[PDB]
Amino acid sequence: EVNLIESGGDLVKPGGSLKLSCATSGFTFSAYGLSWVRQTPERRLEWVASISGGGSVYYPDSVKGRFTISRDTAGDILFLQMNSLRSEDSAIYYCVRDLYGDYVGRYAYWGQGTLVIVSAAKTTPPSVYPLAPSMVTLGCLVKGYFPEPVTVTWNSGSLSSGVHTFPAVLQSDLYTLSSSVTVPSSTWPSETVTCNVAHPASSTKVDKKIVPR
Amino acid sequence: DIVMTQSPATLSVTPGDRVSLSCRASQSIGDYLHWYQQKSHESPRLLINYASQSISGIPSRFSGSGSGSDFTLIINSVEPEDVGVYYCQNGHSFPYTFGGGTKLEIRRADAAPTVSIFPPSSEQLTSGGASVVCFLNNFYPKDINVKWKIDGSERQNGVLNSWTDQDSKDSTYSMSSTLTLTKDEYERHNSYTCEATHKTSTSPIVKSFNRNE
Amino acid sequence: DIVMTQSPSSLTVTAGEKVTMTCKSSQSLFNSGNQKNFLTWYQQIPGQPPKLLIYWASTRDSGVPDRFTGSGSGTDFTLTISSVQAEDLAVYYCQNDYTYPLTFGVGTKLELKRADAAPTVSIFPPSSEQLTSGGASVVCFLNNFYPKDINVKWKIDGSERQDGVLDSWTDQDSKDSTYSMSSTLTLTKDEYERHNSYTCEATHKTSTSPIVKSFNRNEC
Amino acid sequence: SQPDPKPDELHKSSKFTGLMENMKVLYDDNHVSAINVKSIDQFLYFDLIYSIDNVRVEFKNKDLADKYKDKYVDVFGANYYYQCYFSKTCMYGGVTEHNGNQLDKYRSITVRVFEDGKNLLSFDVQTNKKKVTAQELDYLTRHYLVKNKKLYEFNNSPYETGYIKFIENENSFWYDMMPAPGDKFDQSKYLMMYNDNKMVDSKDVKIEVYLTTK
Amino acid sequence: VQLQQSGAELVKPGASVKLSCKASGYTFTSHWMHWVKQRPGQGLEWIGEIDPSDSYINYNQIFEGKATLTVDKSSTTAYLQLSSLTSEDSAVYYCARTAGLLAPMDYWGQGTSVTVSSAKTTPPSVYPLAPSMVTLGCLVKGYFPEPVTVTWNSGSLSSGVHTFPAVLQSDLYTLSSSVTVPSSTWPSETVTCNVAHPASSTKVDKKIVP
Repeated sequence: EVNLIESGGDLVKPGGSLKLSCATSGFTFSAYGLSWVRQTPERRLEWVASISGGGSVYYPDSVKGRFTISRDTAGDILFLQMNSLRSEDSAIYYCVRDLYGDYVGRYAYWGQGTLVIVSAAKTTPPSVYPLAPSMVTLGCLVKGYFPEPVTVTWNSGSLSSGVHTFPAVLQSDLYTLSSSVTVPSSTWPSETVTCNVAHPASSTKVDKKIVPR
Repeated sequence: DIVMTQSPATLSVTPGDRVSLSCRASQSIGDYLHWYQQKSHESPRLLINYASQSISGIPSRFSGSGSGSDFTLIINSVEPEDVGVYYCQNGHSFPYTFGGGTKLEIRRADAAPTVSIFPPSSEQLTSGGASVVCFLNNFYPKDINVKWKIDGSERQNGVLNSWTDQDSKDSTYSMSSTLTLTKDEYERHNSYTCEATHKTSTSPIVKSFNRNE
Repeated sequence: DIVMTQSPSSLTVTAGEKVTMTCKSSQSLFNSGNQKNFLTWYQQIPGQPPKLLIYWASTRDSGVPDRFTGSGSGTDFTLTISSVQAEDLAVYYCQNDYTYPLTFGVGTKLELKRADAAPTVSIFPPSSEQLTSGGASVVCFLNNFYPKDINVKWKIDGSERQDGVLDSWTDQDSKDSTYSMSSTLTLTKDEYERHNSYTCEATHKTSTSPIVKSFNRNEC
Repeated sequence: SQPDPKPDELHKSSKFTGLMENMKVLYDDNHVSAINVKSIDQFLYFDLIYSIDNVRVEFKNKDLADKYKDKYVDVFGANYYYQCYFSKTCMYGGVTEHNGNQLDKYRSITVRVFEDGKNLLSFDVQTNKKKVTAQELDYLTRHYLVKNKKLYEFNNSPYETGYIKFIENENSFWYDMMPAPGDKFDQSKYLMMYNDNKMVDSKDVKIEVYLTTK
Repeated sequence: VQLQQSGAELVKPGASVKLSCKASGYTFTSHWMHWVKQRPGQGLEWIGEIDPSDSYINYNQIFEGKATLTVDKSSTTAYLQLSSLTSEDSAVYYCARTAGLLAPMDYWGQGTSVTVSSAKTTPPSVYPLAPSMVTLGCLVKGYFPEPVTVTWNSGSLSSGVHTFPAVLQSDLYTLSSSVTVPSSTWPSETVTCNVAHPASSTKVDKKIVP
């Protein structure tokens, strides 16, 4: 099957450089229009760069001279090298492939993408706080981190019914999100409920038991 | 460049209805116009290529027409699983451009939120901040108004709010609202009230806690 | 889809002169392997189906008279009628007969021209059977005249009356090329029963005098 | 489904030193096209002979040959005269059953043509068959490209590689459009690719053409 | 070759209607059957096509969520089924046959007229109009839906006759018909306008008294 697995997303400083990758499989690599498209935080899609089956490269005026798309034909890896990055370059970057063959403007297969953040702000791990008071709602508050993302689970997914994780929101250069879970009230606190917060940008994993007041 | 303009910005449809989204281009592009759907937390997906040519595996309730500068995506018998954002793309000539998206929203039965309020954890109090957190879960419609009251006097500095996108299974909305104070501020008041005004009652849903417990 | 542009959409000419219709296709109807231009000309008489005239741009259908002829190829096409006639009043339609979807042009209206003839006016009181039920229609016909441009007036007790009046023109006559009209002034039985003189005055281009037909309600 | 062309595997026109007119002609005005005919003879196990004047149609196998003998068929494709044998003209495949396969008007299939990944142009080809051979469609396609986009010229071709991809519903297959390397094109060898007699359904076929430049 | 159709069919808005087209002369499975639509006074639009022998159908995409074509091999009838109607589907629908293959539509049906409305079917009021030539008249008032056939002595004499287009008023149409005869005929001779309303199975023989 047609796989597209982007990697290389990161936080970078204004003016810095990043290399994105796309390990492809399940199709003849050299035979396809392969492109990067990005999604801005305002939810605009913008075409970023294309490479034809035959090696011809194309760019929008706004990235030329700074961005380079290329292929490792031995290993099926599609790359996007990005130099001299600006705040405006912050986005989810998607790897994409044509439907049938050598045509670089029809995005029929998309990768899950890879977050790129261009900012001078400093990586900060999150403080994770329990929110305790026939179903009960417990929560945790993940406060003061940068950059995105954090991922939040409850009892390692054992709970997944009735979770709500809200978009983080930025304030004075740090992010905060909240997460809520509902459990049958005849189980808690006798049965433990932990929120597992992860923030790879700062190698953090933390397991916060939600303990009653 | 060729500017794509989508209309309207938002649609609000009843399940079962036949619905229509429009895309006008600034120059003619023949039928080199493709349509994409993006759902919450997902990559975009190709729905239609060449204005009207359909794509193996797409439900046949999606179809498109038009040519030149005016194009139309038709969704026949809309399903609740269709919420998300829909994009058109110029695949005719460089730079390839995307329209700014049209958000599709589903209509359903009204539903009052379930409101919980949480005091700051002890662990937070120790650092020197205090967050009071309120969750308004699973409601419809999304018009919703949230007042914070501290000892009867509504406050609205230090209030950050966050909405989830419409749910793809139950078409409800959820929001959290977080009151951030200093620990001094917090500790100089007793009563904290989370007051939610929603279409479903004539009377606000109120949840508070008193600090003397 | 292939777009047939047809023009002009209306054509008045005297019975005897040649007439030129054009059909312009957006894509080409020419094929090579077996090479005919796949365009068909249709003739529609009002209230009846389209009747085949020409296929493959130039071939005449069996029966169809030789006065009709079709020329040109590719994207430009001509329907020529050598000396038009009274049987020829119709909308003429060209059709893409090449590729799905088959498409038609808007059509060209062929309206005959003719010397001026004044109308024969017949006014009619409401029937006794209609009065019985409670309604009352005064009908004026204006028959076999030319041209289309005609203003009819209704006087009631000599006094001008505009409200309540419905016209209807026919199509031009297939045989003698005249037109014909009718006017219908509707009132209630009451309203009719309270005036006595009803006049229908036709005014034209040929007559500096109006053509007048009256009746009295209690006449016999 | 045929998988896509590997790198290099596509033939290159700059590695052809013979005369591009040897290929251009296979897609020029002249071609074979006969309607409602039946086979009168058979040279070898895998062929059928028609009088249309003599055309020997060769299939890839016996079953095909046996299948359409004693059947009234339509015959369309690219033929050749050189190193052709009846012991007059030769071709591969291109046969379809006449009865029950006819449309009273033409279907249009849109061909999409790309160059170095960009959209070069689109045009339509026409066919009055419910089921039509890929050979026919290829030839209608290349023909247009020869008249209008200089795909093949007398001496050389401005394109470097080119293939033609056919997709129906969800299966697909492709032909390389350039002569194999060397200083001499062989028409009979090239045309053999059409001897499987591959058929597509006209209402459903999509065709895309992919050309690179040097 | 004849293409047997019906004059008209009244249909409620939202309902689903099935039109028919019986043929004679040629053997059904030798030719294709086309349908075309035409709105009042408007141009012509092609719906689709069917091949009786295998039921191979070609539609105009425009009508694919609206039109279905089928056939009956036992009684050689060509059907078009429209469904889920609106005002805009109101029009005449023709069946027609093809002359063979790459050949034009030669023979055509008379056309079924299709009216989309919720209004009640009503029969006509028919009133006589009486005053070297004497013009006479027939007033046909207050009917629904289109169309009406008006005849003179039940189809005798049809020159010097005129039948004016109907006009709508408040959900009913109204028309008139005139006949001029030499004044040597009327009244020594018996003049009668007959009016048929297929919609409600009506037929009135209204004589024209002095």
